[PDB]
Amino acid sequence: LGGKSSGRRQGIKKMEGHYVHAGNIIATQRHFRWHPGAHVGVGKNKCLYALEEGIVRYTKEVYVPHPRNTEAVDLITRLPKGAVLYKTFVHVVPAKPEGTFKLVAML
Amino acid sequence: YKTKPTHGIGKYKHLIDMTLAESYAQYVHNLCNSLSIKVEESYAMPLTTHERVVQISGLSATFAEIFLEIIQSGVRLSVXXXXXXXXXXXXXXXX
Amino acid sequence: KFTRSRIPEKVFQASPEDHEKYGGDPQNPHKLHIVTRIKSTRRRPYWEKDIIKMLGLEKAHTPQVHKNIPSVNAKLKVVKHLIRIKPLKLPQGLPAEENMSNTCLKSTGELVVQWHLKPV
Amino acid sequence: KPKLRFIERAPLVPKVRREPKNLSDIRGPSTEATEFTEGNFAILALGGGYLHWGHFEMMRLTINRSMDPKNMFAIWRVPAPFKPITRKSVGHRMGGGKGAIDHYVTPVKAGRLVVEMGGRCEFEEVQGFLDQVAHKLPFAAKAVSRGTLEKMRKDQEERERNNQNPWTFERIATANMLGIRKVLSPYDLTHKGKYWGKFYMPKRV
Amino acid sequence: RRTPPLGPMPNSDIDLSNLERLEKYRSFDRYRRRAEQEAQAPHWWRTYREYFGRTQQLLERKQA
RNA sequence: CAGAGUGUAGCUUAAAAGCACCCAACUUACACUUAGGAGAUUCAAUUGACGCUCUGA
RNA sequence: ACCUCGGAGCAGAACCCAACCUCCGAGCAGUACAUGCUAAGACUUCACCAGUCAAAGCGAACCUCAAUUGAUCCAAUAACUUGACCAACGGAACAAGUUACCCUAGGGAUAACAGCGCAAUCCUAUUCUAGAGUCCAUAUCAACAAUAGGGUUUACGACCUCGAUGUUGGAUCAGGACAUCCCGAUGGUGCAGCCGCUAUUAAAGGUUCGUUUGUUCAACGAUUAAAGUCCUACGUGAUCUGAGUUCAGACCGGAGUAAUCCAGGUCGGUUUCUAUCUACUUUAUUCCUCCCUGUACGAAAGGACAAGAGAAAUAAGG
RNA sequence: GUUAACCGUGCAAAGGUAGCAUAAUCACUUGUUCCUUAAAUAGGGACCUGUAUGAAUGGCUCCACGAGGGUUCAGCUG
RNA sequence: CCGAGCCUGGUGAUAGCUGGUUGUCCAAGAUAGAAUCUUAGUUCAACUUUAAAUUUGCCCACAGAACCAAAUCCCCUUGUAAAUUUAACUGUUAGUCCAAAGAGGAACAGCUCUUUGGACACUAGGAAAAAACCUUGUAGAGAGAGUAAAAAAUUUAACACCCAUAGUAGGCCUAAAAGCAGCCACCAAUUAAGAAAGCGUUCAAGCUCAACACCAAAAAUCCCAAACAUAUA
Ligand SMILES: [Mg+2]
Ligand SMILES: [Mg+2]
Ligand SMILES: [Mg+2]
Ligand SMILES: [Mg+2]
Ligand SMILES: [Mg+2]
Ligand SMILES: [Mg+2]
Ligand SMILES: [Mg+2]
Ligand SMILES: [Mg+2]
Ligand SMILES: [Mg+2]
Ligand SMILES: [Mg+2]
Ligand SMILES: [Mg+2]
Ligand SMILES: [Mg+2]
Ligand SMILES: [Mg+2]
Ligand SMILES: [Mg+2]
Ligand SMILES: [Mg+2]
Ligand SMILES: [Mg+2]
Ligand SMILES: [Mg+2]
Ligand SMILES: [Mg+2]
Ligand SMILES: [Mg+2]
Ligand SMILES: [Mg+2]
Repeated sequence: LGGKSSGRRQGIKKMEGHYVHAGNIIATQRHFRWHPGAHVGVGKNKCLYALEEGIVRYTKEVYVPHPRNTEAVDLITRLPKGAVLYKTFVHVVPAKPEGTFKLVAML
Repeated sequence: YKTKPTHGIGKYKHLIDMTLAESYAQYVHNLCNSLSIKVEESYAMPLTTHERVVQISGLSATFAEIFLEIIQSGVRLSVXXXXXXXXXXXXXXXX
Repeated sequence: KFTRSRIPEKVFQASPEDHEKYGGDPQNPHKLHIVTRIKSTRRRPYWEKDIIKMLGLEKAHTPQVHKNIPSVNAKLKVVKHLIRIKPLKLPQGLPAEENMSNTCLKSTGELVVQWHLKPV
Repeated sequence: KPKLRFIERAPLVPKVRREPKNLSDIRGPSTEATEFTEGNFAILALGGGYLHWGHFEMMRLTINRSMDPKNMFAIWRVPAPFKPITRKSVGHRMGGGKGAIDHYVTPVKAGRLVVEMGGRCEFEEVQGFLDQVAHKLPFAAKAVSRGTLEKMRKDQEERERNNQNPWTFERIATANMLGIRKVLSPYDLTHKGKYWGKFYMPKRV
Repeated sequence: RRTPPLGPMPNSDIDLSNLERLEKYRSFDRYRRRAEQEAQAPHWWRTYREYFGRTQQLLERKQA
């Protein structure tokens, strides 16, 4: 016997060049098929979401793990002396500027 | 992405008396490190007597000879069997 | 699994031999295509059905005139096995407002303006 | 020790995992053991097939029987029967899970050199028993020397170059002309014509 | 469809025949430095920067 | 004792740098880390004259 | 056997994707006790219900984990809250057998007979030369294997028929195939002769009666020239039988608390049709006797063919 | 353990006693043998792994009787 | 017509089951999934119809969509014309073969189960007859015209002639084992003949050979169009 689990419907919900508002989920995954980049967050599922209004872009950026997170550090240590890991990152490149000074009155 | 020219950019898996004796062992280890040889392991084996080990693998005859000479140049040695003298030490090889 | 087939780009490159065989020149390429539906959409994938309709190639053997450009050529490439294509080559000058009425596609794809049914 | 060693049925450490019959391991040209490695003669598999233990045994035996021992040697170039075949208990109905592993087999493709022979040679001498062996095998096979193989290859090349038929299969396939890729497989771009299933057509090109 | 890389891929030269001969960054700091250097360098794959971004005197000094 | 290549501390499409290196402490030891340590344009106005490497006698 | 949930393969590159397909597991733990309030904007197990993520703000500091769960109404609670292996896991508030004593509606959407597909199994023929055959692969057997063909078997499938098509045997009558059991004509022989074995060709003609037995079968008795292998809805119930066997009664053994069951046994147990239509309803074999002959052949034992003559038998027609 | 009287050992409530037995008695099953037949998966008589016999679920004899079910001598008869 | 009578009434009982549903003409119109005492049904979804409002819809091009093949997604131009939303609904929700990628099963099935794409359930022409292969779709009349798909090919096993002396019945091993039971060596005389490659010998012998000289079918009613190699694609 065994289990028949339903499809999980995970993956990218927003592709490069899409206009993504603050809060929109960008990509859902188990493990990191993509990582959070500029203005992109991570939920408890590892799901990536936009932190600002703007455009999604994908990039392959050098990956440095946090010192406190042990396993990654170990892996890094293991690598040979000219090696760099690299990983894919999702950014939102913000469109509308946060601020505009308007004239209230002439006092 | 697979079909993109940046395919395997993330790929990483493919890249990955007693006191005196102790001191001597340490020195030997250091020397090994310097000369670029695999130091596998070291032991703390049991008047009194005390033994120390420095397990080594892979070294060419000339280089090996040089290493031996340096080691020679106290206590004792034991690895052809190459013993010498000035607790105990035993640098077991695997050339 | 049967799929929407993508053709390698070396397939669409004319050799000197090819040029010799046919009429066209590599410099001064023809502006327009006469595209005719010679084969039925029935029994072909729905995307091919769509493409034909988008080109307006509904009546077989009735011809349409399409710009020769990358955009139009991509569609044409999709249904190339359903269609016959030939260059619209105008021996006389292209139709002015006086000669809009009198024209004739003919065979050999040439548009004509001086169309009198009397012989030479 | 120049003689065909024992190729025993099953692997000693067996596999409990039932492998789902991927027939692709028969189909197509052989990626692996195509070109000679220090045998001068061989048995060239022209068609794909699953070599049973019995076949292996036969091949071992016959060659041994006709092996000039001091002069000649013989190599195995197919591995031992590692693909498990499952068969249900006799006459039961469809369903109720997968069958039980009955035996093991070796996948072989067209192009694979099944057996190699080498040493002080007599062309005739080798051909006789190797041809017999080939005949015995469950696919179309050929007793083949190095030189002969080379010649064959050359001939094939010539054919490829020569043909006065303007339309090759390859051209029709890749260029998609007609709606013919609707009829063809996606493997009929890699194999082109030639290969139909386990079978192979040396003549057509 | 397998496209070849446009320029040279990273991690090409350092893998080599053998892994056990090399130095490896036993530390993190070195690795970090390397990463920084890489970042500073341009690359062909867009990437962050695309989308967002006397002798006498000496002697005297020494003496001092 | 006659020629050629030259000549930043171990080493560099460095220009007084960065890598290497040493001591102590943590370490069985190595490793990491933390404290410290030491080092250089061979010398006189691009030219000459001291030091090597190399080839002759 | 399974029925809920999760991970991996099938399903190789945005999701999605089945099977009584292949493989792992879960129905918990551990740390907290701001696992405080709220709230833009999204995702969503292809519906709904259930799930998920979450900026800012206000309050405070300075969650881990894959699955680890369950609706409503009802209960229990001052209230906050808490209630099912409701595990058939979208859950009926609480439900078992048996029925050859059975009934109704349906179904060829689902079986038994029959057909049909396939051919695993089965039967045959080639190829191959391992090995038996005092030697000698091919007089004769025949391993490992390979390449074809058949549709006797038991299956598998579920395509026609459930507003039925009557199911094992046997009688009657047979049409056909030959893959020849007999009767001819040949080739080989490990064929002297007699008897054989094997191979090619041949389907005119023929292919026994009994005991037992439901039976095909099987065994035995006597024969014979031979006592063929099969196909035709297991040829043929509007020609027959009904011995089995598809029901109602009954026993014996067993199973079951019991009704009642058993691919257990045994006694009994109604077989209906007046023919509308097609179709159809007067075209020689063989054994034995005698002679040859007690000749050929053989060392002897035994022991022939062909040619001839005579008697019979069956079949057909009088 | 010694076909086994007998021994060792366990479980049980009692441990199938007399009798009868290839039967109207799961199968193996044409059980084995004597009689019957030219020939007997039939019938009769014996034997017993009946692993599924058996005592008013009545067990075992046996006189008469039975359109009950089997076997048969003789005669007879299309 | 007794597993529980018959009659009347409740009773037009109830049926997810079967059967049946009657004037004309036109138009649009096909089977992603869910749960479910549920798979002979249902209710959501999906597809479908109508009436609205609308702005984008399909085709898509560079960029882009992890690590442990075919392709797809996204997608501006462009070819086109519609798609999204609102308002009302019913009905399909027991499917088949072909091509392709797989799975189970026999690498069986007109077998079973997914996915992608065709076709059919809707006319026609073809493939003999034909659902699912191929050509072909928008309609009617004509005693007009050009076309498409569209008609299977084969035919096969000869082969040499001559001449064969020696050291040598090599040794070692074998009762004997002479070119040929199995090993070691394989040397050499004349032009030229292997210390022998098949037979064959109890062992010898004789036959040769190597060498010189000479130069594809087989099944059960009765074969199955008739036929035909030759006047110009
Ligand atoms: Mg949803
Ligand atoms: Mg916050
Ligand atoms: Mg009864
Ligand atoms: Mg009763
Ligand atoms: Mg009924
Ligand atoms: Mg049916
Ligand atoms: Mg039907
Ligand atoms: Mg033999
Ligand atoms: Mg015959
Ligand atoms: Mg009757
Ligand atoms: Mg009848
Ligand atoms: Mg009676
Ligand atoms: Mg019995
Ligand atoms: Mg009788
Ligand atoms: Mg009693
Ligand atoms: Mg009475
Ligand atoms: Mg009603
Ligand atoms: Mg319509
Ligand atoms: Mg089917
Ligand atoms: Mg079906």
